[PDB]
Order: sequence, then C-alpha cells, then structure tokens
Amino acid sequence: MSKSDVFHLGLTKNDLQGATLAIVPGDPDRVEKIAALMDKPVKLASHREFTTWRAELDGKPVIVCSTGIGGPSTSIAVEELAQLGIRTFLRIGTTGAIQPHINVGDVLVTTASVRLDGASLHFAPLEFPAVADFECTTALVEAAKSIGATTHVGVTASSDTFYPGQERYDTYSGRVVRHFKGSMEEWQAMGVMNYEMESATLLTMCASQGLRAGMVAGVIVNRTQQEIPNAETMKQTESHAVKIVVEAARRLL
Amino acid sequence: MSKSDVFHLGLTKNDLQGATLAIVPGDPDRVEKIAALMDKPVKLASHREFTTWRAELDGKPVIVCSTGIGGPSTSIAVEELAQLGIRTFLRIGTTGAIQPHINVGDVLVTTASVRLDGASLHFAPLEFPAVADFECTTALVEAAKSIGATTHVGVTASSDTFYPGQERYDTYSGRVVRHFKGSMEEWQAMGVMNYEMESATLLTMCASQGLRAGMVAGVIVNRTQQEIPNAETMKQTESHAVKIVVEAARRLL
Amino acid sequence: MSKSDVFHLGLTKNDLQGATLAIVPGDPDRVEKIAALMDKPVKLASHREFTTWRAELDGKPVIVCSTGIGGPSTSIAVEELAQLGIRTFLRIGTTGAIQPHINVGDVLVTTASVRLDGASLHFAPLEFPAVADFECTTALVEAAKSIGATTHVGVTASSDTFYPGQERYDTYSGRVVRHFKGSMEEWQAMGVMNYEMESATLLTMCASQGLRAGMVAGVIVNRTQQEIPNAETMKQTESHAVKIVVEAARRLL
Amino acid sequence: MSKSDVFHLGLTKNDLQGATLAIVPGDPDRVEKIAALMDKPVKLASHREFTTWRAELDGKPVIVCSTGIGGPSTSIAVEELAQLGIRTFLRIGTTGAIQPHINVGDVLVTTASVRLDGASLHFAPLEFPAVADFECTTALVEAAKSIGATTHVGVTASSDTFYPGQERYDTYSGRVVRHFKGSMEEWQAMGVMNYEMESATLLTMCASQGLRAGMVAGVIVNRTQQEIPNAETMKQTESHAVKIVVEAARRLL
Amino acid sequence: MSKSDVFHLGLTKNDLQGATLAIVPGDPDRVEKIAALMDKPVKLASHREFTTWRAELDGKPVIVCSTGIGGPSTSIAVEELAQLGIRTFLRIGTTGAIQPHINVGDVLVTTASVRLDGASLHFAPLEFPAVADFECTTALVEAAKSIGATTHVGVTASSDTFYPGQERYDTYSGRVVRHFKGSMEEWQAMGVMNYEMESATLLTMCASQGLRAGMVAGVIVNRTQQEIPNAETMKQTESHAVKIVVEAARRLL
Amino acid sequence: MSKSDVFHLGLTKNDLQGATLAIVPGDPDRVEKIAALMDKPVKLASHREFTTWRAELDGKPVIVCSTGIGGPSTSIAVEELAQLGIRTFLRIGTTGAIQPHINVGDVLVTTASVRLDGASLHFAPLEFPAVADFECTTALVEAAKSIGATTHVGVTASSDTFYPGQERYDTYSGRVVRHFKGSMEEWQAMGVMNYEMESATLLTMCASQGLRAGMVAGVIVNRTQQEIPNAETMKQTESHAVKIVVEAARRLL
Repeated sequence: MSKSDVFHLGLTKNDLQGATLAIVPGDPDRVEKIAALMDKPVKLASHREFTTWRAELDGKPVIVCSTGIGGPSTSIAVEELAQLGIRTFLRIGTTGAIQPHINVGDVLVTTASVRLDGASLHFAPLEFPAVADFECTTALVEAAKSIGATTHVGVTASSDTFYPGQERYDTYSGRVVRHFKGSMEEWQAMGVMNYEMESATLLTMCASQGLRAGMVAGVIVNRTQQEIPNAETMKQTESHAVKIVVEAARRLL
Repeated sequence: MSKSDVFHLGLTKNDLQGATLAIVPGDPDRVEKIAALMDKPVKLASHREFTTWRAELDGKPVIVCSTGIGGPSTSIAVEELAQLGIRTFLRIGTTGAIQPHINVGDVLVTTASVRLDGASLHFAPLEFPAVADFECTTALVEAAKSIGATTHVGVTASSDTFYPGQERYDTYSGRVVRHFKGSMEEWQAMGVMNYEMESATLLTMCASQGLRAGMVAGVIVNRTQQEIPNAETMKQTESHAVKIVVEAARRLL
Repeated sequence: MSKSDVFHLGLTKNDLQGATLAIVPGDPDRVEKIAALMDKPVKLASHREFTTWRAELDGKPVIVCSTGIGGPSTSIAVEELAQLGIRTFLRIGTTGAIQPHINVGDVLVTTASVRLDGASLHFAPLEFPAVADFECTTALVEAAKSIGATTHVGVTASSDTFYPGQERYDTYSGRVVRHFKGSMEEWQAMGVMNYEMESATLLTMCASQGLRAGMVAGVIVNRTQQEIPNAETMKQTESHAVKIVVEAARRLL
Repeated sequence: MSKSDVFHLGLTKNDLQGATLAIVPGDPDRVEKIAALMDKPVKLASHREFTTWRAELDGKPVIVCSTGIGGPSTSIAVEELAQLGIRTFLRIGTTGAIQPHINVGDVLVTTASVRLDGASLHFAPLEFPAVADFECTTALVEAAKSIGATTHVGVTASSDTFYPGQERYDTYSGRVVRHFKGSMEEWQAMGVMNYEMESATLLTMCASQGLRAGMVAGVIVNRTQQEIPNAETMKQTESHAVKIVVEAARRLL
Repeated sequence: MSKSDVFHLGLTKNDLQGATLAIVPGDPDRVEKIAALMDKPVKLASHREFTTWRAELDGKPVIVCSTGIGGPSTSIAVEELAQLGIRTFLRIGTTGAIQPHINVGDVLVTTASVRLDGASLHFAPLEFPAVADFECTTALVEAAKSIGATTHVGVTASSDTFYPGQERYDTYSGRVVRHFKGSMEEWQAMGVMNYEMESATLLTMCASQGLRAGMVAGVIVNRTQQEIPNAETMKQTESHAVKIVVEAARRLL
Repeated sequence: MSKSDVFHLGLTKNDLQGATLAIVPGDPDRVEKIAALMDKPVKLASHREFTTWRAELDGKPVIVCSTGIGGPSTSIAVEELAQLGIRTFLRIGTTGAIQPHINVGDVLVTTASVRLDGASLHFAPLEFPAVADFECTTALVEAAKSIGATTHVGVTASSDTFYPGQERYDTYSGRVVRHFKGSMEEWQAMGVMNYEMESATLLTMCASQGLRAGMVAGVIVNRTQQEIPNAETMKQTESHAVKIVVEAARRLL
C-alpha cells in the first residue's frame, strides 16, 4: 500500500492564495452563507462534506471551509488546511446549552473544552488542555460587543457521540447510559456552558503547534425552556454568530 | 414535527415500511451502487452525511444509509435508524490489509474489532467485546463462498484517526500518539487483517439489542505485498463486495 | 541450572501421534466420559487437574485433556497442547445463565467473552477482542442443532472471581462488592448470556493466529427465577453438551 | 428456587469443627505434608483443586486447604473457608527470588505485594494497598528467627501469569502483551523480592476487612546465579518454610 | 487556634473587610514586597505557611496571601479564602523557560496548564481544562503593557517536583518515573513555555465555580541557552512582575 | 530560596554530623517542641516551614526537620535530607479518623497507605504498595502499647485534597465532589481508618529507595462520632503522639 502525496478537500495551495486565515464551521450548507457577508466570495471545491469558499475581507483574503461531523472529519480538514498555509482557525457553530441562565440567541466564546472525544488523543494526550488562542478569544469577545450580543465566555464540553449524560434529550434508552449517566449535572455544576462535538480536536490540534484557534457559537437550543426557540428566533441566532466571526477575523487579518 | 434539539435524519418510521435490515456504506456515492441490485429503489430524504434509500429484496423492503466518516457520525446514524425500526445492520466498505496473505481482491469478513477509539466507550466499557452477530456473519461467509471469492474471516482494528502513527499515513509526527509507540508490527503479529475507523463503534453499539451487525470489506490495497494492486483491481474488488452484502442481506430476512 | 525448567503438566513428544484438536474440559473427572464416546480411548497421562486421554474419530486421533480452574491454569494447559502440536481447541463446561428466557438444559455457544480476568492481558491489550473462531464456533452450532437441543449463542462474561456484580450468591461481605456493584444489571441488560471464568483467557490467547477455539456450555442453572432446579436431570444435561462437543470435533477433524 | 449454589466443591461447618486459622498451600500433596505435622490429621473431602485436611495444634483445629493455580481458584478457597468460618489465613509456597543478595534456602516474608494480577481488582481498587496483616507477619518473622532462617522481610511481585522479561528463563512467544517489560532490573531496582501468582489477590481479599493473611515462601532458586542444583535442599527449603508456617500459625489462633 | 467545626491556619471574615481580590504568590517574603506598592498595608496573620497581608488599592480592601508549595497547599490556601469571600485569584511567580525564544526579563502569562499533577483530579475528571479566566488574563497582558515588558501568553506545564524530564540536574538515585522522564523534550515540541507546580490545581478549581484566576510569571532563567543570566539584573524581573500584578489587580476591583 | 545549580532549601552534611534518622512533622513550630525532649537541642535553620534542629538522643544526633503540606514540600525536605545520609524517617502529626470505633485521642500506626495522591507516582507506579518498613513500624507499636496509648494498626487513605470523600465538611461547595462521591464510606467498609496528606509520598518514596519509613499520629477528630472531643483533647494528643516518636526512634538508632 503505497501512495503518492495526498487526496481530499480539493484545494491546491495556490487557490486560497496566501489566505492564512480560516473559518471552519461544521455544516457545509453554511459555508456559502458566511462567504456572502464578505467581498468577492468564490466556490473553490466541494469534495464530500469538505466545502471550500474564498472571499476577501478588507483587501485581505480569508478562507471559509467546512468540516463535517465528529473529530475525525475535522482533523482531516484541518490537517490539510494547515499544510495549505493556514495558521488561524475560527469556528462558528450553533450549539445547545446546559446552563439555565443561558438563553437562546446568545453567543458562546469557548476559552477551552472538556475533551470527551478520541481523535484529539492522537495529537496531544488526555493531560494537555484543549485551550483556545488568546488573540482569537479576544477578537471574538470584543467583536461581539460591537454587535450587541450578550456574549457568554467559558467552558464547552465536546463529545464523540450526540452528548451523553442525563439532560433529557428524549434519550433513546432501555439500557440507559454507560459510565456517562450522571455526567450532565456534573459539568453543569462545573460552569460548563454547552455541549458540542468538534472543538476538542480543533483546539487541541492547534494548541499543540502554531494554533490561533477559537470557537464562537450561538445557543439555538437550551435543554430546559419549552418552545425555545421559535423558528424565527432560531435562525436569527445563526446570523449574529456569523457577523461576529467574520468581524472577529477582520480583527486578526 | 421535529425542529430543534434532535432531528438529524430526514426520516420517519412510515418511510421504512418494515426494513429491520439496513446496509450502511461509507460515502453516499456507494449507497446507490448497492441500491441497484434490488427492486423499487426510492431515494429517501437525504441530509448532511447521511443518505437513506429503500428497496425490494425478495419482496421485503430493505434500506441503505451512509454513515459519514468515523464513529461519531457512524453512531449518530445507527442511533437514528434503530429508532425508526431497523434492527439488523450490515456495513460494507473497501479497505486494505496488513497481512501478506490477503491479496487485493480478497473479501475480509470481520468477527471482532480491536477497540482503539472513543465513541465505542459511550456505549460499552473498554472491556465488553465489539463482535459481529452470529446470524449476520454466517450469511456473509456463505454468500462469499457462493461466488467463490477468497473470504478471510478475522479481526479488524479501528483507529479513530486517519491511519496515522508510523506506517506512513497522514496526521503528523513529532508527538505521534504517545501510549502506542508500537503498533503496525504489533497488530500484525496478532492476526489483525486490516485498519479502518467505524468498525469498532458499530459492532459495540449493536451488541446491546440490535445484535445483528456484520461487516465485509474489499481489499483495495495491502502494504505487506505492495505491488499487486495492478490496473483497476478496485473494480472487481468493489463489486464483489456489493454482491456479497446484498446476498447476505437476503439470507437474513 | 535448569532441572528442565518446564517440568510441567502432561506427556511429551508423540503420544498424541498427529492429533491437532483437543477438547479441554475443566474437570478431569469428565475427560473419561468424553473419550469413552470416541473409539479406542487410551489414557495418556495424568497430573493434578490434568488428565489426558487419546481416543479417535473417523480414523483420526483427538485428544481430550482437562485444564483446571481459573485462567492461570488454563494458560499453561493451552501453551502445552499447542506446543505439542494441537492447533484446535474445544471447551465445554457448565454455567449459570443470567438471562430469564435461557433456562435449564440449554446449550450456550459463545461468540466472544467480556474480559474480567487478568491472564489474557499477558497476551493482548484490553482492546484486542476475546473472540471465538468461526469454523469452530459454527461446528458447535451445527452439532447441537443436529442432536435435538435448544442452543442459545452470544456473549459470556469471564470473571477472574466466582462472579461479582450484584446477584444471588450469599458471600461473606467485608467491603461487600467493590466497583463491580452495578455490573450485574449492566451486562444483563447489555445482552451477555452468562458468566464463566476461563473463557476470556482461552479465547484471547488463541484469537491471534492458531486460534481455532470455541466454547460449548450446558445450563445447569439460571440466576433469574424462584422455581426449579430439576434435580436429577441436572447432570443429564452434561450428557447432552458432551455428544455435542464430540460432534463438533468430528466435524473439525 | 432454592438453587443451592452454596458450596462450589467443599465442606460443612462441623467439618471445620470450630477452626479459625487455615494454612493454605497450593497443591494437595503439600496439604498432607503440612497436616502431618499437627495432631490427629483428618482428610475431610477432596474435590477438584481443593483438598481440605483437619488437624489440631495445642488442642486447637487448623484447616489446611489447597489453593490451586493463581488468584482465581485461591479466591474461591478464602471465600469458601471464611464462609464456613476462617478468620485468619496463612499462605506458604516456594519461590525463586530476583534480588541478587537473596540466596537460595533463604525464606522471604512479604509485608506487601505489587499487584500485576487481575482478581484483586475484584475486591479493592489498584490504589488500595494489598497489604499483609500486622500480626500474621511478626508471627512469621518471629518464627523464621526461631528456626534460624535468614529472613528477608519485604515486598513481592504478584502477576497471575508470565513475568514480563525477555529472560534467560524461557519465553514462549509468538505475540505477547501491550505495554510491559518492566519486570527486569525495574521491579528489582525498586528492591522487590520474588514473583508470586497468589499473593496480591490473597492480600487484597483479606486487607479489605477480616484480614489476617500472611505469606511466607521458601527460596529454591535465585535467577541471578547458575550454581545449582542440590538434591534435597529444595525439599529442605520445603521443610524449612513448612515448619515456620505451622509454628507461626500456633502463635496466632 | 482549632475551635468548634474548623480552624485551618488562616484568619476571619472581617480582617478582610472588602475581601474579593487576592494576589497569591509563593514565598511569604514576596507578600511584604507586594503590599508595599500599595497604601495602608496592614499585616494580619502569618499562621503557618500562608501569610496574609491586607492593604487597599485605589481605595478598596485588597489581600495578599502565600499559597505554599505545590497543589495540595495551593488548594488549602484557595479554600479558606474563597470561604471568606475572595472571588478573584492572581498568581505572580518567577520561572524558567524551555523555549529557546524567551530570554530573561520576559513575562509569561498563562492561558491553560498541562494537568501533570495529582491535586486537580480531586476537582474535575482528567478531561477538564485548567484554563485562566478571560478577565484576569486580559488584564494581565494589558497591565504588562502599561509597563512595556515583553509578554508571552501561553501553555504552562504543571506537575509535582522540580522540572521533570532530563535537565543538567541531580536526579537523586532513588526512584524517578520513566513515564514522565522523557516528556520535557516533548512539551517543548508541544509549544509549552515553562514548568510550575501550583497552576494545574489553581486553575482546575476556580474554574469550578471558584470564580476567577489568572497567572503572571517573570523569566529569571532559560535552560535552553547558557550565557544568561546577567545575575545582577534579576532583582528587577520580579520587580516589573510585582508591578504588573498590582496594575492588573487595580483593573479588577 | 534554592540555587542556580540544584542546591535548595536546607543546609549541609558539614553540619548534620551523624545522619541516618529524621523525625519529620508538619509545622515548623513542632520541630523545636519535639526537639525539646532530646539532648543538646540546637536550632540549625529555617525556611518555608523547613525548620531544622539537630538534637541528640542517647548518643545519636537525631535530626528533626519539616516537610510542610503535601507530597511536593515533603519530597524536597526528604529527598535532599536523604542526600545528607538520613536513610530512616519517622512521620508524626495529628489526624481525623473515620472508623466509628475510634475515639479522639489514641495513636494510629500506618502499615501502608491507599494512594490518593500525585507525587508518589513519581517514585513508583500505582501498583507498587505505599508500604511502611516493618522495622520502623514495629518500634512504633512497641512504644504506643508500651505506654498504653490506644494504638490501632491499619491502612490510611492519603489524599492530596484535605481528607476527601466529604460529608458535612462544609466548604464553598457547589459541585459536591468528583468521583470521591461516597469514596469515604467505600474506604470505611473496606476498613481504612484515617485520612492524611503525606504518608503516601513518604511511605512510597522511602519504600522503593534506601528504605525505612515510619508513620504515627494522633486523633483529635472522628469524622463520624460527633461529640468533640475526648475531654477537650487537642493539645493533649500532641503530647501523646510525640512521646511515641522519641521513644520509638530510640530503638532505630
């Protein structure tokens, strides 16, 4: 089993030009959406879950990509992006929250994540912290002040499966949960704001070399309040979190 | 209807018409190649990473869903099809072998996998075994012997990362994966036949009720005797497996 | 000096005479009853809890050598047999099923085991699966079916101690049952059929290569009732799993 | 469902006849050599690895039951005994020390044992000290002194199988372990005495309330020197340590 | 002083008056030197290891306290203080760099520590990140700006014992573990700047509703190169370091 | 203080005279106090709780030094002392018992410690027992029972926390406790008697090195039996545990 260099993504080094910055959301039907709030946004490729788009932001280029679900999908998009020339990864998602005071619509800026995945352990072992960059968390927290969004800074728990423990989640069971049942109220007490699944790998890769990674979200859901949130409200959440990371980036370029 | 909180697959119990058995491939591109050998192929409501089709096999609606990359997505889909009604699951994919007695074109059926990953642990302790099911496995060997293809029954090893370590495969050196500074010559000497990323996760999640999960793969590469992959081996090899999984699928109805 | 640093259990050289299979019950007082069922059954050697007899099937030699309790004895036995040349093993014992629908006078066939021993880890990491060989496992399924028996097949939990967890058993207490406290309800609900003590070792230390091992089992009791046991028919099930163990070897010769 | 699962091959309470101490050897033959030394020795029964004798000592009854191999069977012994009534257990066997200064025909006392087994984990966590009892030990040392043996009070390495060292001993290997080999000058640099198979387990099943478990071994070899054999010296070490144990035992009950 | 319920060497709820912010350095001398750059410096109680001074910054109650040595003392200092109402905790230290690009005089502010200590695990699972509060960390760097000192914000290693791995030290010949023995050269290739023994614990608590925490430490010596230091200057390293924490405390009352 | 080249908080052999023994309590106040019972007690030094008196007893200069809190301060004021030739240590302090049959004011003797701390692991792996040296340990009980002091010999849980497991221990709180939930009752049922912070690092360190380590202490609190204390205890137990340490080192010299 030999090979010849690589395969995946679609990028060529020369495409993205000399971008350096990368915004990596999860969902591919959201990459064009972010690239729109910018100038001269182009489609670069769409090689299965990994959807690239370029744009300029004040004369300076910025790459909006797509990662997929789970740490494994992410670690690929990132491994190849970092080699293409990228040294800054800004992520925007729309998570759900485990804290009662956190309302739907608010922003979440992840200083660091509780590692509950298995891909991150390939980069740096379960002792090294999954910590976000400082200029990256700064840009995003101050850029959210210049948008007027009740931002929440803190810890996010990124899992390898659709968020264990209690919670509620109409959890499909009968054979309950494994060594993860009472883990939900535990994190909840430890001031962990939200669950999610890709940062453990994003942050820990970056942290452990070059780096400058950061995560920004938007609570589209909270495991307690009913009707939360009405559809119109849900999507209105997805927008502000894009203005903030495109804006965060303008402050890093 | 569903909106926030869970949703995931564009699916409803109604849309399966019984099913109970679903063949789950890697890329969605492959699913339709499978859905060919069968009658009345209706493409079901796709989504990100997870496709879903339905078809006739001896007058029994059977279904074909893609699972995405690795275990996190693999688990999501399983977690979601099971609910709908699917009890039995068979996975097909083309991999490469590590034993120099398994030439490209040989059909590897898995009975048990080396749990070397993280999503499995959400479903069982490291200790429980991730084994195929007796009824399912049998059929795959029986089918395979009917088309006279070099079946090999054994163990597979599931990494939760893109075949890295030190058998020249992409992730990056320097740090490597700490507690496993030895692997290739140590999975070899144990009789592991090939390396992949969703196998463990699927077998472990199943031997819990859905206990009906087998796995067959097509050797498309092999490092130990690297040279033999001549012309488009990938053809016969990818097609042989698609005849076997549909044949096995019919024995289990 | 080595006064033959090995001077261990059993015969030496060609007393087997080409045999390559071996039914390894746990009791010595059963090595007689078994070989008696073959043709021309001669006694070969004897050591504590180690009795070997040579008998034959359809013109082939088949040895029947007992292994003793727990895994540290089992290890030795195996290491000796395969050294002398046996390549296939057939174990059969008697267990106490933990599932309700099982019931007495039923044969259980193990696809793989849930490793709660310690000796197996001297062979393989806790990731390597404790799995039964295919050919071997099938024969026991085709032997039982063709003898008039109710055969349940699946997973067994091999305990290094006379089963902890939290079931009916008495016990002196002290600290009571450590962090195995809820392991009963767990495995029970995860679909393990019963507990044994020598499976995880044998299975794991064969599944590598030169595996070829399987396990038969007569259900002498259930740990989920308030009705039986049968009384005189209990041993009567011994004489049931034995024709089956005898049948499987004739089929593997 | 009065499923008498009560006594996994053994005896009745009156059999014990008010016994409270019990010297637990390893094999049936060393039981009879031990109970030869006490008053009016009676064979109570013999079933599988377990041969129980009844003796007297200063008019006081002393159970002498054989453990078998490794910690698995031993745990059934101590647990069956205790159940019938023993509160204090003394272990005795022969051993080869790994410490250079530790000569042959040199008895060794074990204050604590290095885990490395697997059944103890069924009693107390790896964190918990598998420790000898205070009384049972001084009794042991107070005996070694009165017999004239160079006693080496200390710690012992107890792994229920092979001792991880690519040694001058004998290593049957095709494929072995995961992350081990630290049994060479490692456990020897930490000044450990011998290699057991039953101590870590005995000690931990006892130290966890209702202890009184001491162990003494007679050194028959020294892995770091070749000059040997010497006919009866091992039988004389067999004789050395057996007196130390019967004699120690008297001081206890 | 003991009393009813508790008296673990500290002071009263009143001596603090305002409480809220505390500056926590190691040695008790440093305390006297830190409060001196503030007015109304009152001494309170040097009750063993932890010496508490109270002063006032910009007109409000402020407190300096020594933590002790390592995570267990760091942990007793933070508990009794938090009980009295202290929310913010700043750490001023002097360190050694393992980065060849961080000469003396430099200032290192810490984002998150690698949890190679025993003290943190008492607070969160191993997966938890010991990261500093955004506020004190921004304040730190901004403070360290109004002085002009070259700062580096980053990942600090926190274990027990003085600088692990292999340094030009005196590894006393009485045990040291190989499972940590080689990683310093790993942590540098991981981009971690410096070592310490109190951070991992300080951070993992506080992060757990213990409210806020952040750390600043000047560079008095780099191992990577020899020519440094100018061992005259150093007085002023701690100087600016001591001025920086005051500035940062001011920005947080 | 310390020094540029390994030198650290202590002194020199040049003023140690006859090394070998050391009585290492907690406080810096205790040193002089225990020292005020020997012969020709002179003060020798004093740093962060590392006070040292080089007192005499029956002819031998029996140094009394201090460790401070936790394994890390200990390890230093232990390992550097060792380098001065103190190859035998006796630990004295105070402590809170957990068995309900232990009254405030009776010395406890630690045979070995449950390893709940992080420094120990640097001296030996978790499996190696934090075991106390039989010689030191024997003298200890000889002494207590000698003066009727109600000695208890047993295991001791050694936490790097402040005696975990919890109960109405009060504290800031919020998140109850980590996995030390009910950990205390699990230790009680498992017979452990008291909690402590540095017997772990000490017993372990000395146990795999030069050797010899002892550990006594007094009981001013029972974390169950509320009715503090036995008469008024506190200051009386200081005397009853300290006597034993001089009476007891006066057998090792």
